[PDB]
Amino acid sequence: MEMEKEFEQIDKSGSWAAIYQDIRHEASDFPSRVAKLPKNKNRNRYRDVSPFDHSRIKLHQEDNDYINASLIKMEEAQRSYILTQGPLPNTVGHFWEMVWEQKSRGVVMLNRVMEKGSLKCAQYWPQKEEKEMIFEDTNLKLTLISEDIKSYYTVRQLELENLTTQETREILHFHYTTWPDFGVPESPASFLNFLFKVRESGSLSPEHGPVVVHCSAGIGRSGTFCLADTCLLLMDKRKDPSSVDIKKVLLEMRKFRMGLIQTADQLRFSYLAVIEGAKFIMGD
Ligand SMILES: CNCc1cccc(Cl)c1
Repeated sequence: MEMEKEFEQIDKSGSWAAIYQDIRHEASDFPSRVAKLPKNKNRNRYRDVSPFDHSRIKLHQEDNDYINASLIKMEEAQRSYILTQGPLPNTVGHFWEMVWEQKSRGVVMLNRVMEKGSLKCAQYWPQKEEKEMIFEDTNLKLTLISEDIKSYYTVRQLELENLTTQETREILHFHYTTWPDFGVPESPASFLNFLFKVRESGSLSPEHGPVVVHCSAGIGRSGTFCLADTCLLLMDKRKDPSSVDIKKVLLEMRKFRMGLIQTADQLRFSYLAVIEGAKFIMGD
């Protein structure tokens, strides 16, 4: 089945929870053996969210190459994303090592450091220009260059220096600051506005390494972001736009990381974003 009509039928039939459990049922299950090794226990924020072996990002070090991060490769859309958990106090150096080694231009952050009174990720970037961070385990320096605070999001320019070679690179930090503690946003307008800013910047384009996107577990809000981007890119591209099926795109993505889209509300929000997003692109 075009979608808006379909979205409207599910609504009157109120079957979002049913659609969603169907997706949960047919999703892929691939092994995650490296994530479960005892030497990695302190590298996983949540016991139940792990990268598959086959698609995990490997750090370039002999000691321990493990980070909780996955490469989602969308062959037809010609997009790659890295989806990862929010960094832990002991994996902040691993996080920036990955950014460096994978040649990423942008980091997308969809949570606040504290939510519902509890820490959701480490404070992994510097908050003042004159107070840089140094990650001694991986030999990296990170400096705040500028900050651009808007109503719904903040964009930061950062400088990442490899101390081993003194190469530097500009990294862009795209921080969506207004996702509610519970539920999903009422309208997708601000989230779409945020997504297009990230596109404009060049951070999603094939001349750079894959964008790194995270929330607390890296599957819920993060899944919403790459699902809405890939569906819109497929709808702009094909001969017949009505042949983009958001459930099939989601199942394809779930071959590369488990659990993408954590609730039926996130599933519904995701439809609204694509519909309204496809509405904007065509003027109507
Ligand atoms: C050239 N493609 C225009 C179009 C149609 C339907 C949806 C989108 Cl996003 C874009």
